[PDB]
Amino acid sequence: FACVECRQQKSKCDACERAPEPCTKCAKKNVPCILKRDFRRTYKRARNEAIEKRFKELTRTLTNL
Amino acid sequence: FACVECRQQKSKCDACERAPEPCTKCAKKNVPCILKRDFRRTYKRARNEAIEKRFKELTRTLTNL
DNA sequence: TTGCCGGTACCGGCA
DNA sequence: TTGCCGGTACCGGCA
Ligand SMILES: [Zn+2]
Ligand SMILES: [Zn+2]
Ligand SMILES: [Zn+2]
Ligand SMILES: [Zn+2]
Repeated sequence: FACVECRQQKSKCDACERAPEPCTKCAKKNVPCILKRDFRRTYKRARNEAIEKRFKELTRTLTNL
Repeated sequence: FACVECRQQKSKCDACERAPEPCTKCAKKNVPCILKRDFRRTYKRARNEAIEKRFKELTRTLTNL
């Protein structure tokens, strides 16, 4: 299937192929090419966007309590 | 100089040139091509990264107070 | 102080 | 339930 990272960037991951050797892209990056079949990319943008929104209110809370 | 957005993505902005008409890239995007000579791109990545770190502690605070 | 290139990081969709 | 292309969004640096 796809190495976590490649799954993250939805980029062609060539694991199975290039044997025990970590995924190619994970080369250039030189990172732990993990294989968690049950992994699903994080939607960074949207995510952090939520984060910031949340973190906001909290302050506006401190604007009171 | 450079339209805020182009400044944001550090991308060639062609304002002065293409007259009163909003910057080109700001076309594809169709956004308010503002010109705030005193603007400086936000470092999204690094930024939000700080945010998250901060927002974290706060919770670990709530893990007490 | 400030413009942009050359190169990743991300992602919306389309299989 | 997923692999990935095609197209932005971001940025580290080098002027
Ligand atoms: Zn891979
Ligand atoms: Zn890999
Ligand atoms: Zn522009
Ligand atoms: Zn513009």
